[PDB]
Amino acid sequence: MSVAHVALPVPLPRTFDYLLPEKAGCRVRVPFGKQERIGIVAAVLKPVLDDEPVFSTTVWRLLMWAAEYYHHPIGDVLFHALPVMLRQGKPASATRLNTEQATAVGAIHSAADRFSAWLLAGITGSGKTEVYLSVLENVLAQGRQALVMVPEIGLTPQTIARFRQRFNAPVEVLHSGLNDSERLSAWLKAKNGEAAIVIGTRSSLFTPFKDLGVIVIDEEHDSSYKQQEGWRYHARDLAVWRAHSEQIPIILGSATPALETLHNVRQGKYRQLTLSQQHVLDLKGQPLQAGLSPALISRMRQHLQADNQVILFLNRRGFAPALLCHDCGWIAECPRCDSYYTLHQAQHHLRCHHCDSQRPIPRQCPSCGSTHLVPVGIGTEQLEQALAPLLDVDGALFSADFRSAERFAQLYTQVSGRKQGEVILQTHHPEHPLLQTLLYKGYDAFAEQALAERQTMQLPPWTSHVLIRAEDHNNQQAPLFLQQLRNLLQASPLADEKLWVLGPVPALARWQILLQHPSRVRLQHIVSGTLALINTLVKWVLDVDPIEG
Ligand SMILES: [Zn+2]
Ligand SMILES: [Zn+2]
Repeated sequence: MSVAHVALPVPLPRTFDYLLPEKAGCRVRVPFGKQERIGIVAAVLKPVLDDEPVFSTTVWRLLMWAAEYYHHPIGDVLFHALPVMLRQGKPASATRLNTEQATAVGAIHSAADRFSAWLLAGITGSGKTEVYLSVLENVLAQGRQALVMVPEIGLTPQTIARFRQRFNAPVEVLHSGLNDSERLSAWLKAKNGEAAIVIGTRSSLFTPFKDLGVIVIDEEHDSSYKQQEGWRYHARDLAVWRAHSEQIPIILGSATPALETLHNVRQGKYRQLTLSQQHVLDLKGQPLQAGLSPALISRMRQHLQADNQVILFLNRRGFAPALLCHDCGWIAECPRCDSYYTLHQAQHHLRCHHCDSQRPIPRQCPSCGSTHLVPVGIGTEQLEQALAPLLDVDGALFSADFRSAERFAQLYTQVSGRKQGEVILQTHHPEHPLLQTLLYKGYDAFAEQALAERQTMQLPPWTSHVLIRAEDHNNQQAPLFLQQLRNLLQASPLADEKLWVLGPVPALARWQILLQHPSRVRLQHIVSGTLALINTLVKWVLDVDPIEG
């Protein structure tokens, strides 16, 4: 007896069986209903494209783990990983260094014959790039390949040509401007060991290699590494996973490492290799124009009449604001959980998101009585409408998103080194502890303090998180769905009173629930069991280790 468990590109978390008349990871053409479909054999009844498995051993292992960790259909996951042409069932064929810099290269090179996750931490253009290129030389010397990941926007032809000139070997670049013939042919070149280096973005993570020797991720902290639609994987984590299974080094490069990364360094997980005028304006009691203080505008014009350009920064868009007093600096805090109230002016109430408390919007401040209470964290209201006739550190410090401070610290540290340049911050709380750490001690000091505060609040990366989203035209009832799913999560063996669930709370826009637990592995099992059984079902998607925004 022999029968093949085949995975199909469908949103259902299961394998379909078929018969074998006279291996796993090969593509097959199978009947599916009355039509025909391409599938991939997950393991070995109507009967049934490849000679050899289309995924390498370690890439196959990686995808199998990832599907189960992100709780996404094995079918999608596998077909998402393939070149478009292979999805459709077509054939698999196509007719200088200083002291610090040197030390880094050496350190990595001395452990290059096994797994080792290095954080290359250095201020902007201290030449982290130079380390990448030298480490790659040593790996390419040995005749092993390399994967270089950049953010989506980081594949500039300047960067590309600088690589191409450095290496007398073939470099294969997966930019978004390639067609399907080209993408496939490049995928083959990597698989066959013709391509010494592969440079791409997030999806370049799944490209196969004859002998992969090292992985480089530049701008490790960047958002583009987290896929926001469909299969919500994080390319950085999976790269580190892939490096672990293949037993090769990985280099994570950032001038402003994510706190996740720094935590991993403080613990044994990663090892750090390191490389070596502002005005703070108090908005309190000021007359503002378009949220701008006189002192800023005074400084703006003196830069505009000198014929220079002026950049203003705001807090993305659609994010729900907080409420504070423009005169006295009181902020709307939830009295039960010490957390900032999110303002819902459109529904005429104040709402907590860490717990779920309602409260009316007061038209006067309860701490000093001022009528001047303002919303903070708005720049989608066309600042140009107020600027043509003629920021928001608060938005980052008093957000309902617990990550906002970290995002700001990264921005500020980036733009602090981008003549004599002038940086101006506007805030209602110039003397905020965390802000002060950032401004006077630097990013890593901010991070160390921010990270200890995350432990206090039991937030990531001290805990793991899992979001579950629901969208229903009804606006109501869909939250009942999540309430059903909430209770189904309660009793599942593994509550340990540590599992902490936020009951259905409206998104920062759409409903969702949040799951929290110190153990990553325990929270994966809890989701695995409670998801196994479900019935009704209303949109609904599953986001492990979410970036929220
Ligand atoms: Zn609360
Ligand atoms: Zn007040």
